Amino acid sequence: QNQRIRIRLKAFDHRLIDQATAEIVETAKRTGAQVRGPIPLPTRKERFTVLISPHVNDQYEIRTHLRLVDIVEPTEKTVDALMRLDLAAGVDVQISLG
Amino acid sequence: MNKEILAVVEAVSNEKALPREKIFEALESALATATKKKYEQEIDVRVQIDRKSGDFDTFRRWLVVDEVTQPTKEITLEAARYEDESLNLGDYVEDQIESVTFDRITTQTAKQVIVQKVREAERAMVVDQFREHEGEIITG
Amino acid sequence: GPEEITADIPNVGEAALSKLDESGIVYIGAEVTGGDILVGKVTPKGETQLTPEEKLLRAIFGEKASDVKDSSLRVPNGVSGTVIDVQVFTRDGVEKDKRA
Amino acid sequence: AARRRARECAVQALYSWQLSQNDIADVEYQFLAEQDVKDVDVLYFRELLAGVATNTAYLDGLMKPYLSRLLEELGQVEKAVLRIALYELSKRSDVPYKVAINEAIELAKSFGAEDSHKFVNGVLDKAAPVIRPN
Repeated sequence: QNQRIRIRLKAFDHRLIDQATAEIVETAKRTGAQVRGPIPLPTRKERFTVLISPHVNDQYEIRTHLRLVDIVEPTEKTVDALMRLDLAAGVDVQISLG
Repeated sequence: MNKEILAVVEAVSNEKALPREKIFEALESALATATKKKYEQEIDVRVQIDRKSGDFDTFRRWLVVDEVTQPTKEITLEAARYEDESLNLGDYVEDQIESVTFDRITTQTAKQVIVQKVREAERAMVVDQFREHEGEIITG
Repeated sequence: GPEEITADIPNVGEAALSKLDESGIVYIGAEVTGGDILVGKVTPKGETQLTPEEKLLRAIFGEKASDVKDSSLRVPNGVSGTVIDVQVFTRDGVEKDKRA
Repeated sequence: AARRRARECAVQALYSWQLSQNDIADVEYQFLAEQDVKDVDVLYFRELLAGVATNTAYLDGLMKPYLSRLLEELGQVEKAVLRIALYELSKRSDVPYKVAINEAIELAKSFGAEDSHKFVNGVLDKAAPVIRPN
C-alpha cells in the first residue's frame, strides 16, 4: 500500500531507545517491510526547569536523543505486531503518513 | 453436492481451523439437521458424503436401546440378524438414500452451521494463541 | 436484492407448496380456499452483515439462500373458489419463467 | 565544512545498516536519495562507506580489551562513532592524530549519551599503537 510511515522519537533515555529502535526494525523485518534507516539525528539540547517549590534566594538541562525510523512497506504484520507490542513511556512517538 | 462442499473448503479461509475432513463432518451434521426438517421423523442421518471421492449417500442411525419410540432409530441390544449386521450397539442402517443437499433450507442450515462452527473454532484457536503469553503485559 | 417467484418457500410445509407447479404457481383448477398460497414469491429479507468472508460463501454456496422471506401472495381470508386463469406480465430483460 | 561535515552524515548510514543488516549500497542509496545531504562530499561518502571493509571489524578486535565499557553492551551509535574514530587512520590518515581525533569527538559530539565522547577518547589510548602518524 502507501509508503511513508515515518516515526519520530523524542527521548531522554539511552538504552531503552536502542532497545526500542532495535525491536522496531525487528518487527519490520518480521513483516518484510523495507525498513529505512533509523538515522540518529544530532542530539538536541533542552534547558529544562523545576516548576515545583524552588530553592531559596535541578532538572535544568537535558539532552534529547532523537530517532527517525521509517516503514515504507506496511503490510498486515507491520501494523499488527506494532499495535500489539507496546513501547515503554518516556519516549515520544509522533508518527506521520504523508 | 460433494463438489460444492469441496469448493467451500477451498473458499474457506480458515482451512487450518477446518480442512476438508472436519468440514465434511460438520456438513454431515448439517445434513442430518436438515433431514430433521425434511421428515417429521426425528432421525439421526449420518451421510458420509465421501469427502473427496464422490457425492453423498444418506444413512439412518438406530440409536441402540430397548425402546421403539421414533422407530427410525430404535434397535434392541441384540437385533442384528438380517443384513448380517452382527453388531449390538453401533449397528446403523442406510435405508433411505439421496436426500436433498441443494434446496433453500438445506443451504440455509448449511450457512448457519458453517458460521457457527467457524466462529467457535476461531475462538478456540485465539484462546490458546493468547494463553501462550500468560504472564505478559497485554493491551486491551 | 431482486424479487424472485421461486417454487420453494423457506418455512411452510408440504401442503402449502402442493398446489403450485414446478415454477411456483398454482395449476389451473386447484380449488383453493382462504389462506392458501397462489404464489410463490420470496424476498431479500436481511441486510447489514458486511462480512465478505461469508458473502463469498453465500455468493456461490448460498447464492440464493441468504435473506429469504415469504412475502408470498396468499388468497385473502374468506374468499374461496376455483382458479381459472393466470396471466403473467414479464418485464423485458427479465429473462422468462416456465409458465410464461 | 564539505569534507569535515562528511563523516557526521555517513555515521548515519553506518548505524542504519548496523540496525538493518542490509547491504551498504542499499543504505547509501536510501540515505542519499532520502535527504539531499551536501555537508558530505560524494567521494568522501564513498570513502566512508568503503569504511565498512573487514579491517573495520579488525579495529574492533584490537581495542577490545582496554574498553572502559564492554563490547556486547555498547550503544550502536557508540559502535559507529568508535569504528570511525579508529578508522580515521587505519588506512586513510587524511589528517594527523590530533586532527582526526578532534574530528571524531566533535563532529559526533551531538550523538552520544552526554558523556560517551569522554570514554571513547579515553579508549583512544589503546588507539595509539595503531595510529602511528602522531
